[PDB]
Amino acid sequence: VDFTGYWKMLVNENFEEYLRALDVNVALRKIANLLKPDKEIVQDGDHMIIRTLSTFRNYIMDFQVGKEFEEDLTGIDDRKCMTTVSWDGDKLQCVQKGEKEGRGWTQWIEGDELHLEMRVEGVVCKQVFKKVQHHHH
Ligand SMILES: COCC1CCN(Cc2nc(C(c3ccccc3)c3ccccc3)no2)CC1
Repeated sequence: VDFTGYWKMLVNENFEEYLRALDVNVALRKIANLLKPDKEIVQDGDHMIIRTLSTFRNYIMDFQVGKEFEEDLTGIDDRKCMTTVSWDGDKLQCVQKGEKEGRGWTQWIEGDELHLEMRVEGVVCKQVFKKVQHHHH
């Protein structure tokens, strides 16, 4: 599997409850739920860069698959986690060890769709991105 490309959000399902479960305050939940970030991904051997890009902010994950790293979620839910991203067959599985139980995500591809399930405390948010070709800085 190769996740490299540029991807545009098509749906974002149950995002509000996900953020509610991270204890994000009601006003930021409103701001956050309006954002439709693109995903720019470069898979370079086991080195993955995943840029979640929006006007409100860019969130950059830059990691080595299988190697735990310290993830600074300040500005999201104001936490830090020790995160590990691992291959689970054709799926990318992330566990974010920290204050919240069961926090992570799973990413996979179906045709020209990038699929992203985000999880915390038994709450699930599902996003789907379509692969696009128009790139502007
Ligand atoms: C492979 O992608 C992994 C994903 C898993 C989820 N995190 C955290 C997350 N931030 C957000 C949004 C967000 C949530 C809360 C506060 C501010 C922003 C967001 C939107 C646009 C750019 C950056 C962030 N929504 O979710 C981002 C990377």
